[PDB]
Amino acid sequence: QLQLQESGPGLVKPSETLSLTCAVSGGSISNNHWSWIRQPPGKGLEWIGLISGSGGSTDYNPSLKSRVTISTDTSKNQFSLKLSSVTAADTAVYYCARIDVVITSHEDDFGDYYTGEYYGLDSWGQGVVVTVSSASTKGPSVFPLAPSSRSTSESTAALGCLVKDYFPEPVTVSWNSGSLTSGVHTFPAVLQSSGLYSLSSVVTVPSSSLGTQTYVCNVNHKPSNTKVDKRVEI
Amino acid sequence: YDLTQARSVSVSPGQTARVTCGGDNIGSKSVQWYQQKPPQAPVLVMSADDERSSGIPERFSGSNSGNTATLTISGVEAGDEADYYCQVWDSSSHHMLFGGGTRLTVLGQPKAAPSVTLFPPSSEELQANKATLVCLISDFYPGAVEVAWKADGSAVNAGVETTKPSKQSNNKYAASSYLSLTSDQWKSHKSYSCQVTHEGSTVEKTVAP
Repeated sequence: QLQLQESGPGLVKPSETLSLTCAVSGGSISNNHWSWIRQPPGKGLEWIGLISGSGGSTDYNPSLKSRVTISTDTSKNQFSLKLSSVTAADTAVYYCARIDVVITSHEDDFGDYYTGEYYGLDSWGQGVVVTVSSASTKGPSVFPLAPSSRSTSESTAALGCLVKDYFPEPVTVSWNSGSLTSGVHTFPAVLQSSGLYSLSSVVTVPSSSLGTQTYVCNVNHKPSNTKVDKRVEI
Repeated sequence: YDLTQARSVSVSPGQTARVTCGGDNIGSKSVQWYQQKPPQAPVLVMSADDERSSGIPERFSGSNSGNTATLTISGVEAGDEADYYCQVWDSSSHHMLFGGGTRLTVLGQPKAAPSVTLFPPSSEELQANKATLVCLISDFYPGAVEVAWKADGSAVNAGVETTKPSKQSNNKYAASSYLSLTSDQWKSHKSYSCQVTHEGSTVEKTVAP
């Protein structure tokens, strides 16, 4: 099972270089072609470029001019992207993917020359949020959201974590190390006047479990290397 | 090269939906189709004009001829609501091109009033002299609400910030609103309330220091 995972700094300063890596598991880099795609917030998909795994032959989106480099690393089974001289126009979610290619022969003298036709992108990574900004990285403070007396008198109750005052996006939240998935709802972040984001995540659980079951929210903020498992006291 | 896609398409459940991808002689290129449910990643639906990816049901079919390629979804259901992109490879210049994407909405979704949960500040936050009230608003349709905060009955303004509605996985909408206050401010009123208005009806929740 081919699994791709993008990684790299989430905050890039204007005019600097964006560097992202795509770790490939469940298959070899050399046995496929690989591509980078990006998607600005609330906009459509845009192709960045592709590279032949064993071949190193590359093609780039012409409008990216000479700001774009794609590379491969066999010993780490990764491929990479470098985008130089970035601006706020490069803020976007960046995806890596496999691209399906079929090579066609055509006998010459001589002899035969090959031709390539490219088809669909699959095995997409989850994408990595990149923000181009002069603002500073800040990791969040995580506070408990405890249900009210009235709320715990109902048959179920929502408890949660407030992930407060971070930059840049994004933050992820799981509950009980991912063993708790049903009833979880993580809300999209709000951007405050302070320039920082906050989000909330809640899980609705049986009121009978309150004060006997342990609930922990696992908050990750990769840009600041923040990883906190916060016990929600009841 | 250019790929053209209407921004939206609406159809009723069970009906047939048609998403079009127009391009000068696109009929001579191989067309792929992607389905995306943000913030999830895109999923390849159709390749080479009309070959379904594994796990894509027969009611999705593709065609390509002349200056238009089409993705047809028959028997549309709620699970089909999503953005659809067409895509081609131009071998002449070696460039991959995407259409702007078409958002498909399934009509006839019943009106749903928001559920609202309001949280007071935590002890932890108050001992740092801050107080953030959190009002979480979920499961509403259509995707539009107005939120108003009150302190002991008198409108609050401000310290209030509210997200745009975002689509949940079940096709209803969610939003949240935050009231940021100082510990002192929070202790000065007997009651705070979050009032959410949707389609002419309101839902209110109250918290007290």
